[PDB]
Amino acid sequence: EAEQAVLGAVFLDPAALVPASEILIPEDFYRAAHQKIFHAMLRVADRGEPVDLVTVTAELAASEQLEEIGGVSYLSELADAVPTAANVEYYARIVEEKSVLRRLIRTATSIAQDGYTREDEIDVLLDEADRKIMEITGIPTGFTELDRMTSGFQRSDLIIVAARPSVGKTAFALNIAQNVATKTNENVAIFSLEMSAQQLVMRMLCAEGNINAQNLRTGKLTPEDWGKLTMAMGSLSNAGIYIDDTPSIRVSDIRAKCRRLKQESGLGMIVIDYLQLIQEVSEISRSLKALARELEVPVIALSQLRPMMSDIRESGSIEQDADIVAFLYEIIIAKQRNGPVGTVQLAFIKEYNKFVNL
Amino acid sequence: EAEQAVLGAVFLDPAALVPASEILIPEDFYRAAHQKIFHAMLRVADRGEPVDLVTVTAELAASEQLEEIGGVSYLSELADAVPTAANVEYYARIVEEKSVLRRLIRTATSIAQDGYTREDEIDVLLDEADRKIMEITGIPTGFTELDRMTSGFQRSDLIIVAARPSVGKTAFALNIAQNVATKTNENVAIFSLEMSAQQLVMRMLCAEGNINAQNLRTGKLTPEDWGKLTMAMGSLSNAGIYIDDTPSIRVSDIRAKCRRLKQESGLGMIVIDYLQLIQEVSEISRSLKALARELEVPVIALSQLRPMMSDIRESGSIEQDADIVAFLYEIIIAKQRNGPVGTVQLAFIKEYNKFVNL
Amino acid sequence: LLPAFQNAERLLLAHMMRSRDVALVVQERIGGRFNIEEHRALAAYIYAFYEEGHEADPGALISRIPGELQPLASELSLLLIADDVSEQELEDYIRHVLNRPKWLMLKVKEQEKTEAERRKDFLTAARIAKEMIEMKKM
Repeated sequence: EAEQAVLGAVFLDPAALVPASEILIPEDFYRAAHQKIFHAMLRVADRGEPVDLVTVTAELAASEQLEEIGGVSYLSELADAVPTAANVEYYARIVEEKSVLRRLIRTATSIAQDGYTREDEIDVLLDEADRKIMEITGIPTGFTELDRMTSGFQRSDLIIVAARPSVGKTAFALNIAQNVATKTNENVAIFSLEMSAQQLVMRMLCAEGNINAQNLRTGKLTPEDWGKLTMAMGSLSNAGIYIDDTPSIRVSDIRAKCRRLKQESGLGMIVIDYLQLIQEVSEISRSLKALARELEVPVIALSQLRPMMSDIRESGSIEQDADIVAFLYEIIIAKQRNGPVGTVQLAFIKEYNKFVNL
Repeated sequence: EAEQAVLGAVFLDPAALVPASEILIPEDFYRAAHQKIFHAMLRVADRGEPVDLVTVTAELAASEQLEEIGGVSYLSELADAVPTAANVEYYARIVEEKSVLRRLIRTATSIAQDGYTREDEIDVLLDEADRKIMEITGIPTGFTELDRMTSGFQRSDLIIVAARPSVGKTAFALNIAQNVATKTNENVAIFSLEMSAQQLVMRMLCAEGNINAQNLRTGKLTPEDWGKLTMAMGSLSNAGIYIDDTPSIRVSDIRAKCRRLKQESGLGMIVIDYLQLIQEVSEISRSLKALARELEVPVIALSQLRPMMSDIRESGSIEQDADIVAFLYEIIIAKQRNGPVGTVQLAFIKEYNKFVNL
Repeated sequence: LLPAFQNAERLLLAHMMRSRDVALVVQERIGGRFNIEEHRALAAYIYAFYEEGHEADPGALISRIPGELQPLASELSLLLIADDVSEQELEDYIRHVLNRPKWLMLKVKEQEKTEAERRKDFLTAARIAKEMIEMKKM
């Protein structure tokens, strides 16, 4: 039931062929009335030339094709369906999932007979019979520095971080989301699954107040850190970051949980627990890429690893639909779906949990 | 008609599932044609995507079974007519309600036949039929430095305190009950899983009496001990002392025969003996919360296997089950739904079985 | 069977069969403006019977209401009318009602797209559809 609908949208754009010319060719036709219709569509946009409803309909009246489809009644009903728009691609894939099959399946019928017909051959009957099958703009990352190359973290992206086991990326994925709720305004959703709500409170003050060379666990510090503290939790109320750990909530649930806040605050960022503890990945991780596109939220849906690209792109996606992918060892954004793909010079004190630049 | 109008108002929003997926499941639906529509939806909503109609008319054929729900004759209706957009609830709680009756009716002939084919169970038969439906302020502690940070030990909380191989475990439980029996007059039924009722007598003939070295494991008395028991076995029935002695009993023969002691005189704090005996735990450590709140009882359990808090999350539920976690490790009350993380320091009299205060 | 018009027009009458602010802002949206022939015949005793200064409820508002307009007047109220009237049930009914005689020109323009048709004119009528397509939105 793709074919009945598919053309309807292609019509009024005039650019619903950019991915569609990629997906469907003049072979991609289970049907008989449809095959020549699209060829009358394709002849148009080659100047091109311009693109509308009719530029095809009187083209069909010309070079031998109008009653072939049952008049314009169904030529109308090519349009009359698509009760949707926010999908995007999508859609023509249904036809391609009626397609791919037989380029890998119609190519196995001759063989089923190439034993009692081609009797009589054997080895060359393999060399060929197997061949066919295949066929600041731009909200900053907290910095004042990471603000001029790409800028943002703008309005919609998928981000997956992978550095050495549980380091400062553990801090950074969240140290992206610090100077947004308190020091400006925007309330940013930082949810968790590993490090609990009762595990992310004492150490933000380690990260804020000139207080961490002590430490803070004993209850009472030295005669200075209490004279210098009102930085860490005083404006936490008038800010907008709060912590959860619903053990390990699935790829649809948080996706359906970031709807309480999208109505309430507008939903600014979604710093998620590594998309690997959440419930081979070119599948499971493709339910947080598109939630960014509709929810209109930067979604930090992460990972847990050296760093290298097609190495986290190993057992799964990552080098594909997934957007910007940086590399902590210095922030090596050797991949950023952002334009200026580049490394920023940085450092770390490790004394007061505060990181450095140059 | 409760089924009929929850699966039509959807192709309108476009996405609206959050209450329909947590307040409902497909198993609620009746029609040998309406039931499987709903996950086909979840299946579709598992991407996904944003939501529409066409995703249905293809994925059920991708679930190969589109020859088993509709077609273009029946699939046109569901989105076409429905003039409502805030439905779901609704409705769906009635799809729950007209599916709740039989969370108590299908159970019947899987519970009510047993009176004429089984029995072949008896005590057992009267237990899982039960399973097949379910789905200072102040009261003191006894010790001065244990009534400290609690003051209860109240009629709605499960209380847990345990030691290691040879640290005197019930030797400590006695004194959370001894007071709350002989002196502080409240009736308590010691349903001792460990000790019997012809053995429990001595450890508090020895406590507030000091006659546990004579030895009082046997025999008679002296011109300084003839009447050390005139108020040690003279103070052993003028108390909440009606011991239960039996070994590894299930939760069954505990609740019913205790419940009734309410209206003749009263009931206070049920203090027992080691837990790994009551058998086995995921339901059992779950079957003492309602023992504390409905029957209104400050239940004080005990257990036996460095140890620490993981040693009861690696081994046992226990943590949220009994939420005022005390130790006989000195005492750890790191977890308690009565305070934070406090501490003391302790030692024994050792021979008379009297745990003393510092 | 029953299309949309037999399942939108009835219980909104049964929503307001009860109290006031429910019944109030209705005729101002439905003059009317009543779609079905006799779905106006009762609307002479729906508004003009609080006009007088009534108080509430379908006690007397189940059949008063005359005779042949009774075998629905009783069977109007019976069903799920959660009187916590949805603010998202709002723009619907009255847009569902009022743009039906707006949409009703589509059981018209399709039919002058298909009248000049067989009589031999088609691809300027393959422009009538571009007209037809757009008002299918509302």
